[PDB]
This record gives sequence, C-alpha cells and structure tokens, in this order.
Amino acid sequence: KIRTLQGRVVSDKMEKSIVVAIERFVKHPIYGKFIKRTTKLHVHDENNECGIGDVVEIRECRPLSKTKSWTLVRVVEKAV
Amino acid sequence: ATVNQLVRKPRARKVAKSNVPALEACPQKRGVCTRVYTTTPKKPNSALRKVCRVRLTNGFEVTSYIGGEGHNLQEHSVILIRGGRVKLPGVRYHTVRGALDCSGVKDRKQARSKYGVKRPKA
Amino acid sequence: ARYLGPKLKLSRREGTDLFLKSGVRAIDTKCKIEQAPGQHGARKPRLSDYGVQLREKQKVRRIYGVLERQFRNYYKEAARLKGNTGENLLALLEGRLDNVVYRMGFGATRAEARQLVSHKAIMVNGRVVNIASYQVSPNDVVSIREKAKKQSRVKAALELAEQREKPTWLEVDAGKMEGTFKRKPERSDLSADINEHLIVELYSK
Amino acid sequence: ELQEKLIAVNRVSKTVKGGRIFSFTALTVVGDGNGRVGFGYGKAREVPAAIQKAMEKARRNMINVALNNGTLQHPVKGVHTGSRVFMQPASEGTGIIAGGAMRAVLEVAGVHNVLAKAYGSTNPINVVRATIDGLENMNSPEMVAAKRGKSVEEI
Amino acid sequence: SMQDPIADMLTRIRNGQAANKAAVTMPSSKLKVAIANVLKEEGFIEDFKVEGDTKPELELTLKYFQGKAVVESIQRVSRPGLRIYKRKDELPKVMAGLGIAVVSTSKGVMTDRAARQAGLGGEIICYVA
Amino acid sequence: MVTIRLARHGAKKRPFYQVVVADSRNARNGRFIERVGFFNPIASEKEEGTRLDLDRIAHWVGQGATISDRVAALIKEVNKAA
RNA sequence: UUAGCUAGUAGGUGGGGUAACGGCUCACCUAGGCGACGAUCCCUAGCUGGUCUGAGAGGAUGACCAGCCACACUGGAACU
RNA sequence: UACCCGCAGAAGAAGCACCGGCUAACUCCGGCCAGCAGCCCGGUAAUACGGAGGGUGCAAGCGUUAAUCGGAAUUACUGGGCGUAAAGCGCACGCAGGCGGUUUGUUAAGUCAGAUGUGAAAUCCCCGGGCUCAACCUGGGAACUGCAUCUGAUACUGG
Repeated sequence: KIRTLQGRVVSDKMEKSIVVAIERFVKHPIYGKFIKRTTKLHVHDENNECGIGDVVEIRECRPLSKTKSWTLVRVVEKAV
Repeated sequence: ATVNQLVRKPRARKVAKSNVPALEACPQKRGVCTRVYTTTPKKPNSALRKVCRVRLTNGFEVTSYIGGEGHNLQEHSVILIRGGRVKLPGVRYHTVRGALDCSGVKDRKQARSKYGVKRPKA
Repeated sequence: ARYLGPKLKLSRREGTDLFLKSGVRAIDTKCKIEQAPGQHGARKPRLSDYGVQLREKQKVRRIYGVLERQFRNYYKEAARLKGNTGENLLALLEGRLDNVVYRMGFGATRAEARQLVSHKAIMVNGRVVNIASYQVSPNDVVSIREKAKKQSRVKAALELAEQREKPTWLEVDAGKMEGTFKRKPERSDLSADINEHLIVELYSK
Repeated sequence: ELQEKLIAVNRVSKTVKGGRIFSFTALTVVGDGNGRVGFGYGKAREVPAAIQKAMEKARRNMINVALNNGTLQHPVKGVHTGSRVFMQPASEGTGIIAGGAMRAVLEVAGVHNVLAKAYGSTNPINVVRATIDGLENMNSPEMVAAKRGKSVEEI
Repeated sequence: SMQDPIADMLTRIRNGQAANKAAVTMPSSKLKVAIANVLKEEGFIEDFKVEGDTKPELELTLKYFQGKAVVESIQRVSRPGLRIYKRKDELPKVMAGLGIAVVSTSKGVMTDRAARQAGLGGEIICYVA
Repeated sequence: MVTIRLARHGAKKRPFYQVVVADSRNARNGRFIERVGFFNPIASEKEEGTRLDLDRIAHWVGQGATISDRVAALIKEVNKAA
C-alpha cells in the first residue's frame, strides 16, 4: 500500500548497502520510440540479504548517508 | 535516417553565419576612417567605387562603402557604418550619410532620407 | 490619418464611382471617370492577380474612407469572428458611425458625415458620440443634436438622400432628424460589385 | 459556358544553323465549375496561337471530379515528376489557399474551400498535372460504399 | 529475417491486389486472423480460411469492383522499429472517415470507429483506405 | 502574519482591487495565498463592484488571518447591502 | 579535436555537531563509488509562467509583469 | 482632472518611400563616367543613374540597418534522400545496443479506460461588462495538451 519501486541489484560490495538499477520504458519526446532508461539507486540493505541480480522491492526513506536515501522492503527473485 | 539513428544522434540544425559580423548584432557601429581610396568593380561593371577602410569601436577593421555622388571624407574621420554589401568583392558595409562625420549628398531632391539631406524649405 | 486631397482622382483610378461627391451633378460632368488619373491615364495595362486584389481592397477602403491600419484590424477581427470572413468584414465596415450617419441621410458625403460626427453634432442614445469608427449596435438611435439641427448642411444632405435609395436596416425620420439602427446588413443588402474574397485572399497570402 | 484560365506562358527556343528559333508555349486550364476540369498545353511560334492551341486541347481531355458541396471529399496527394501536391478540404468561407497553378486548377474545377500546399518543384505544368491526378483519384462516399458492398452509413 | 509478419501480410495483400491475384496465401497467426476478420467485416476482402493444423496457412480472397482494386492503400502504422499507440480522443480517421484504421484495443482488434464508440484506444495496427 | 488586503490592479486613474489573502511580508501585487473577491471603486452603480466571498474570508479569519481596514469596511457594506 | 574520474573519496561502527537527516565533522574498519544512458574536463548561461514566430510539430527567446534563485566594491568570517 | 459650456476664426497642423521584373505605379531632360543595386542597369533617344512632371503605397509617420521565426519539405518526428546530381564503410566476424517465427498459461511493466490530487496569479482563447470607440481594464468560463496516485482492461509489446 506504500509507494515503492522495483529493480535488480547490480552491486553489493558495500556493507549494509546495495545498488539497485530501476529500468523504465519511456517514449522518446521527439521521435516517439520507446527507449530504455536506467535509474541506479544506492539502497540500504541491512543484514546484507541481497546479492547481485536479485529483483528487489525498495522504498524511499530519510537520508542514511551521502548517497543513500532508499531502503529495502523485500526480495522477489533471488539471483538464479 | 532510421528512428534509432536519430535517437542516438539527433538532427543538427544548420547554423547561419552573419553577413555583417563586425556590427556584432548592432544596427550601426562607429569607426574612424583609416584610409580613403577608390576601387574598381568586378567583371561586367566598370567604375571607380568610392570606398574607405574603418577601424570600428570594437576593434574590427573593415572596408565600408560611401554611397552618393561626392564625399568629403579623409583619414581619421569618425563615421557611422551600417550593414549592406556592395556586389565590389570584400565590401560588406555602408556608410550612413548624415551621421556625425559624413555630410549628406548635396543637391538631393528624391530619396533624401537615405542620404541624410535636409528637406529644402520653399 | 485622413485623406484630404482630390476626391474624383480616386474614383477615376478605381474605374467606379466611389460617391466621394454629393450628387448635385453626374461625375461624368465633373471629370473623365473612364480615364485613369495622370499623364498616362489613357493607357490601361493588364493587371496582375496582386494588382486586382490590391485594387479591390483600395476600392473598399476609399469607399469607406478607412486607412490601412484600421482596415487590417477590421480584417483581423472578421477572421476572428465566426462565419464567412468577407461578410463579417463588410458588416464591420458598415457598422461605423460616420457610415451610418451618411446612410441615415445627415451627410451628403461620408466626409461631411464624418465632419458632422467628429464636430460633436451627432448623438447615440442621447449621448454625444464623436468617434467616426464608433461601432453602432442594433436598436441604437442616432440623432442630430439640438444645436446642429439648424444647419443647412443637414437639410441639403436630407434632400440628396431622399433622391437616393433607402437602406432596409435604417428607420429615419427627416423631421426629427433622427434614425434607428435596426440590424446589421446581410451580404445580400450591400453592393454586389464588391468582391470580399479578393480582400480575404490579399490579406491571407 | 465553362471558365478558361491561362496559367503560364513560357518562351522556349530551339537552335538551328542560322541561330535561335524562339517559340512560345502556353499552359491553360478550363472547367465548368461543378466538378469537370481539364488542362491544355500548346506550343506555337506566337503567343495568341499558343493560347488558342492550349484552349482547344483543354476543352477536350477533361476529367470528372467527385466534389462534396464545393470542397474535397478527403485530403488527397497528387504527384508528378518533380511536384508533390497536398490538398485538404476546408470549411465554408476559407477560400482557396493554394499557389498560382493550384489556385487556377481548383478554381476552374469548382472547388471553393480547400487548404493546399505544393512541395518539391513548383513547375506549373507538373503542378497542374499533379493537381489533376490528385483530384481524379479522389473518391466519394458513394464510390467506397458501393465498392465495399455495404450501405453508405459511413457518411 | 522475418521480423514483422503483419507488415508482410499487408504487403502480400497489396502485391496480390496490384497483380490482380484472385487470392493470397500466407502463414497464419492469431493476429493475422483477427486483422483478416476486421478486413472482411468491413468489406475489403471477400473471404478468408485457415487450413492446416501444425502449420496453419491463411488464405484471403481478394476483392475487385470494376476490374479495379478494392483496397486502394494499405499501410503499416505501428511497426517493430516504432510502436504507435493512441488514446480514444486522438484515434486517427483514414480518408476523412471513408477508410478504416485497424486498432488493437484491450477488447480485441477492431476498427478506429468501433474503438471510438467503445471508448477505447490502443495500438494502431494499419491504415486501410 | 496572514492578512486579507487589496492588490491594486487596473489601469492608470482607474484602479481595480483584488481582495487577496496574502502573507503580510510579500509585496502588494506580489505573492498571495488565495484571491477571495474583488472591488471596483469606480463602478457605475449599474453593475456590481463588490463580489468578495465571505465564506472563505470567514474561514481565514477563523485561522487568525488579519483583515485590513478597507477590507473590513467592504465586508461591513456587503453585509449591510446583503 | 575532453575517457577515464574520485582518498572524506563510497559504505559501516562509534564520538561530536545541527532546529533537523546526513562524511556535516573526527577516530577506526571495510574497498569501494561515478562513467559510453557521456563520469571528468572545457566554453557559454540565471530558471520558470511566459514572449515572438509557425496550420501544427517545432525554432528562437527569458525586457516589462509574477514565482524561485544568487549577488550587494573584491576575498574571508562570524555576531545579534 | 475627466467631462461640460461660451468666444473667435480655415483660421495653428503632411510627410516619407517607391514606379525594369519579382512588386502597385511612366514620360521628358543631363555617356561603363558619375552613380544605383534585396536577387537577376549606365560604352551618346537609360520607364533601373541624377532632376522635373505624373502616378503608386503607407500616413504622424515613412524608410534603412540590426535581430528571431516563417516561406526553407533547406536537419524532413509530423515531413527528405544516397546507380549517374552531396551521400553504401573495400570486405567480413562480432561485444554493447536495436529488432525478432508460432501456441498456451500467468503477470499487468509499456499501452488503454475511469476517478482523485496537483498543473500559482497574470498571459492565450470564448461570452459579457466599464472606459464617448479603440488600445486598455475587468467578471465568468475554457485551456494549462503535463506529473503522481488509486481502481480496472488484457488485444498488442515486454517479463
């Protein structure tokens, strides 16, 4: 019921944090073609639960560091 | 071009280069007459065109035409130039007659405002 | 902001009577109407398309005595209004105050009608209106002021108008020197020798 | 009682041993004003003879146009060698918004309201040929209705 | 390779109409059958039949009126390289309403006026004039 | 504080005031929160020159918004006439 | 005709700090982070509602009016 | 002050550009010179130079210059091309990227529908109102083609 996002984890080398890439399908404003656009977010991953490739559901929260403002909700698909 | 080729590199609007770059988007520019001389036309035509070289206030040094019949213009004369080329290759500006050093063409009765001639009072 | 020079020159150039004179004579007895003005008036050169459009626009303008800025604004408003642009333009031209005063019979010419209006001698709904371009609306009542009813200009104009045709949208009483603007004239009520589409094409190019 | 209109007069020349031989070509268009229009093209060593030949060729070779209350049925595109032409039906009161040759064709054809535009080369001969080809390929609701084997409820 | 079979069906129809072919055959598909249904109910083709089980073959019977082509123009609008979707208030009308525009709305493949009456938009499959 | 006042629009010598609810620090014709009416001081008495909503005005006054003296007189005259 | 950039740099624990979250700051640890969807570097530039033009899509533009931002001789700093 | 009233007398008030074609407007007079020219005249009867007469267009303005868009479909998304006019890499393999045969099920990301919130006022547009008309001011509406959220649809694209 809370507004959230969904993307795949592209990096988990940092501790308690992951980098999730939110891919979106946007129509080109001029030529009308539907192009892919990637939004990479630094997400807070406590317990280090997410590996590379997991399709995770994230939500926005207060700033947790210089670049982290999103936190993890749950993992949908797990790197396989 | 394919829509994808345009997505990757859009259309590049052709940029138009000015024909009077020494004015710098100004209608008129002031300058001092460096050298007053005459020039011969090009091919078909045959005359002795009255022209002058003028260093403008922005540092540009350009050759400017002196329209009308007869002119009293010497070196160090501070005139006002405007756009408008002479078809005399190289000359791309005209001297405003009646502008602070260039007296109007004497004995003008028609198209006086184009040559800075006061209206002859009856 | 006014044309003060020769009047019959305009009608000679347009090749058509523009009613620039009162009507004590025929224009044929005052000028060579069938000959264009000037030294080279005997010649008639083949007019271009732009020539015909310009000449029709100038004929309408010189008929109504309207300069170019006001006529351009008239065309702009007519193209803005809904319907056909040409009849809108002619209705906007006929709605003017000096035009109505002339058509009402208080002016021998539209120039003297404009002089009557401008000199504060014409009332609209009891209010003295001295604007020649004043748009007269339906049901408006136009009358000569008490002070100007004594002028022989209005008498001669009344007589000269009685010898003219009567417009269908004007209910005028020559005794009270007053009239009523009943409605805007339809396209079929004005002159049939005026091609509005020429003006529309000239102003839409 | 059809209307005839001279669109363009052009002076062409052929060279011979003695020098240049100048002749004149005239492009005209005729039409009855309610859906029939035809263009003629005549070459002659003089201008009035060229115009006469053009008028005789234009009085024959006339096509039929399926008009719709004095305007087009639908937006049409006409194409000849270099000229590409676009015509579009307008509402009542707009007039003919078209170039010279297009104006002549659409005016003698009977079209009163149209928004037109000429692309490519504006050659008068090719422009009038493209306009005629676009107007004759324009079909009416009855034509498509009878060609589809269903009533004309699309109108 | 074959990356647009719907444009291939339209091209087969156009080429069979220009060559005065009596009928055109092609590999069948659900979308092809839906578009052929829309074309037949609008009166652009006579009939269509799907033959075969493991490799269905769709056969459209082309239509002529005066020895002339019934389908004057048929174009692919939405294509793999550029998809075109329209809302119900901006659905296109071909030939100022005399032609049809095959639209794929959430309630199946239908014409543009049927999608307008149904208050629907979707992918503009093709224009048939 | 939040105040309900007039913003002098119109032409020269023919003022037309818009009764606006605005933060009192902004400029006269500047940023405002909500327009709650108008006031034409040179009305011909043939037409209306006082169409200020009293519902939202009372709602804002209930929230501590201040009423300027001219707007207070306008509210008084609107209540008397209606 | 700028392809690599970054050491408080990215994150974590703890102390401090702020009205408030936060490398905002410090100690330590981990070795990361940004980048071909143009990072870095260079030139130009106040942003918007809007204005002009255009059938439209667009192109140009950001004076007046209104909103936001920045500046107050130049550089720095805090006090109330 | 606006506005109104009285006085006197046409009395205090018309200029600028252009006229070879494009482009509305033509004759006379003075040597490739003087000069004009936005793009295509003048070497001794120049509608193109300069003057005069006449005319044309605007008009308390008129022209020139500078600048933007249009015309320019002349950066072509709408809406262009590449044999010879400018344009197919000398040829191939191939990563990223773009696209992808056919059937079923599922999802509802793209797509579509509805609703809510927002999209400041002014400006643009429509119907009226007040300035003697207009400009201008102004009431109401439409518009702001956008974004987010929620609920559904499942034909097509995607997983």
